[PDB]
Order: sequence, then structure tokens, then C-alpha cells
Amino acid sequence: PEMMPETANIKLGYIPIVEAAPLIIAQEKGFFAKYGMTGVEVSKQANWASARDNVTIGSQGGGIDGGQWQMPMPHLITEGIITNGNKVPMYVLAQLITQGNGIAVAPMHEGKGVNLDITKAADYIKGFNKTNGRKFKAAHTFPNVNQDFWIRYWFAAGGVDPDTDIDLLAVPPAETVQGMRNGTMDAFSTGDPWPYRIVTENIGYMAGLTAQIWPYHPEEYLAIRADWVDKNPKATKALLKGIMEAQQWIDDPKNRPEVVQIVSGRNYFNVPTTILESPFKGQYTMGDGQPAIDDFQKGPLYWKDGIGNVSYPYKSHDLWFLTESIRWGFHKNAIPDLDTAQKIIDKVNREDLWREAATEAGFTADIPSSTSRGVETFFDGITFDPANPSAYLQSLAIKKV
Ligand SMILES: [Ca+2]
Repeated sequence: PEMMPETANIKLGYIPIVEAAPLIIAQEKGFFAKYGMTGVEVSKQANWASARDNVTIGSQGGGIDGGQWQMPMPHLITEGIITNGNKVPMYVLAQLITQGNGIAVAPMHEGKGVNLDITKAADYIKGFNKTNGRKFKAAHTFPNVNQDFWIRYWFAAGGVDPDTDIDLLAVPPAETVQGMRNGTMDAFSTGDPWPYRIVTENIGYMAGLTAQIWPYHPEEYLAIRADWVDKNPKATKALLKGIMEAQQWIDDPKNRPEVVQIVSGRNYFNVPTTILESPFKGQYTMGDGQPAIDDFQKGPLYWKDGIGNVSYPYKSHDLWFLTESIRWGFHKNAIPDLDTAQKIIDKVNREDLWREAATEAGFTADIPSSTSRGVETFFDGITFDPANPSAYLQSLAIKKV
């Protein structure tokens, strides 16, 4: 009775990328059912804009109650920043995964130094219009969120202003790939399974994995509408527990072949298992004369990483996402300062529910002791101290603040 979800039903959206694994596995391996959530519908979203629209309308309107998200979408939706003023409060409940993302670059840029650190290739990229007829063109999967941040950080770390020196745009994943094939797209912030296909099919090479840019960086999260969570507190915790067990299950190498088999299935990603087998072993052919990566720790991780617990949603990570938003001058009026960012974070991040669910499920030993993971370090030496985001912003060379 006390654990009995108020409802066993919920519609959770997902995008066909490795970040969705916990949702798919929690469902397919019976982890959701174990806790009473036998009516979970893991619904594939056409794209991020559609996922946003669907959670804004909610399940009662034919959309979704929550699901998988790039950060800080839950916060932006809560504030109605990306919903034309339609504020739909949401709660960030857990981080689904870390890594499993990367930046692909067109083959025409090989031997140019456009790798992890593009410093020496900065002028080349900056003068691409002069030398090649068009501004260097890069793409992400939705503005102002994860992929946009990853590619922006990467560019900026090397001296390339992503807003002024290049054409950074949101472009469908397929179109972008086709663009690189055609010779019109120069790079794109992607993630698995897209990277394997790009290298294998000689479409391009991997300049770097986000695992290299920011080891064990916060990635995508499970977030559900606040009205749903408020009305169904027990069901919410049941979902969290199913997710946690799924994440733990996925991280055991012995289960990864099955994980790959399931998510690649027709009813989910619908892709050849061969393209995900490597990444789930932490194996990536990088290309451009760079050594291949063969490290489980650099592949996608869903439960524990080299720093702490992956699933626990650290508020310090929400803070980085909003701080980086401020860095690029995103939502100038809605999030004009760090204090406002923090206020939004305290309304959105429900790490307390993760703690409670983990405790009830018997994962007390895995619960981080703090809402902050501490000072974060990027591949270029820049550090983000959650206690002083202002210092972080001021340490950055390229920014709009
Ligand atoms: Ca991603």
C-alpha cells in the first residue's frame, strides 16, 4: 500500500540515443514492473522540439508526462523560456547517463589539427569562408542544451568563437550527417550510435568524445512534470527505483550485449547492433591519425563513474548548465544572473526524491553525501567550482558576459 504507486501508468519520452538506455531497459527488463509501474510507455520522440512540445501538453493531451532530456530543458520548460511563456513546472529526478557523446568532423578537415584541442587550427576554422567559400558549419540537436554546450565549449577552448567565427545551427541528426557526406557540414555535436557510423562509413572522424572534454560530465536526465510527480509521489519513486536498478544492470559488462541487443531492436533504436557493440565496450575509432579509444571508462556509464554516482542529480551540475547558459548570453532576460539560476535550480532539481528512492530501494551505500560533486575540471584546464560560478565565467576566454 505504502509503496503502491498511485497509478501504474506514465508516458515517458525518449530519443533514440544511448542516453535512453535506462528507460528502455527499466521497461523491457521488468524493473519498472518490479516496483508496480506496469503501465510505463517509453515513447520515442521525433526530435527534441517534439519532446518539448509533448511534455508541455502532457499525457492527458496526448503527449508525455516526462522522459529523457538534455539539460537544462526541464528548467527552461518550467520557466516557459522555450515554450513561448507556457510555464510547465518539471522536476529533474535523475541523471540517466554520462558520456556516450562526441563531436564528429568532416574528412576535409583531417591533418588540420581539428582534434580535441583545436588551438592550432583556430585560424584555419576562423578563415574558412575566405579559404573555402563558407563559414565553418557545425550542428547540434537543439539549441542551448547539452550538445550545443559541448560543441561550443570545444570550439571556444581552442580560440574559436562559436557565435561569431562559425555557423552553429540546430540541424536534424540525419540531415547533418548527409551534410557532412555532401561536403557542406564541417562538424556536429553528436553521440552514440551516431559516431560509429560516421567513422566506419568514412563520413568523417571523431575530433573528440565528451568523455575527453569533461570526463564523467553530467549528460541527459529523467525529468517529469511537477504536477504529475506531486500527484503521484509513490509512483515517482517507483519509477526512480526501476531506473536505478536498470542503470546498475546496464553497467555490468555481462549484461551489455543484451542491453545493446534490446536498445538496437526494431521497436527502439532500430539499428544494427554492430554499431553500438563497440561504444558499450568503450571502444571508439577516432580517426584523423589519432589513436583509437579502448577504455570502458570512456564509454557511456549509467550508474557509477570515476568520480561518483552517475544517476544522482547533483545540483552543482544543474548549476553548470545554467552558468554555461549565462556564459553564452542565453535567455538574457529570463536568467539574467546566477542567483536567478540557483532559484530555478532549487525549484526544478529534486535530488531529494532520488535520495529517498535510493534509500527505500536499498542503495544507501551509493547515495552521494552532497548535492555538489565539487570542483569540475575540463580538458583545457578550466575548472568550475560550484561555490563560485562567477570565477568560472571570468576564467573563460570566449564568452558573452
Ligand atoms: Ca546527448
